[PDB]
Amino acid sequence: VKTFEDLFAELGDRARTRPADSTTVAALDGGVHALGKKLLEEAGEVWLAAEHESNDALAEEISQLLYWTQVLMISRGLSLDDVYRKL
Amino acid sequence: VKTFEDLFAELGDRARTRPADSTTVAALDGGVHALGKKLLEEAGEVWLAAEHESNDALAEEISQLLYWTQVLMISRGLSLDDVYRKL
Repeated sequence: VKTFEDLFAELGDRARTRPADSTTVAALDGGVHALGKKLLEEAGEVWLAAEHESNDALAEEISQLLYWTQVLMISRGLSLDDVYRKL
Repeated sequence: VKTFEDLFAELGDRARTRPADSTTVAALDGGVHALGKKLLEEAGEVWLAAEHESNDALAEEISQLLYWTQVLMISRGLSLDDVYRKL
């Protein structure tokens, strides 16, 4: 993945076409409450790695946080531009 | 801002030139413990907005979470590639 926007396109595609094999689809189907839960937990994990783990370890956790953030966006029907206009 | 990548370049520029007027610069200087705390707190505010606020308010909180995520990246010396390669 080369951009934040490439990831979003890919996740949106999963949301649309609903591949049976997709953990993304399951997560969307699990609903917003569970998505917020996951996002928060991952924030904690990012903090843990920020203080105690290697760059590689932190990059991994940050990548997961970004993932859940975009899944959350999709579940509430937010576009990239909806967020991008606020940055 | 036309990207996550635009913002990251902007924040890197602030880290490089250290403009006196920037709250970003103060955040960088305070170190990683305060940054993780801010990130976790924002993750909470994202969850609050996901369950109980309008798309516009949610987009706002998400913009802030992404800001704090990038500031953390810059603090620890992670590149976009470092994160994206794990996506």
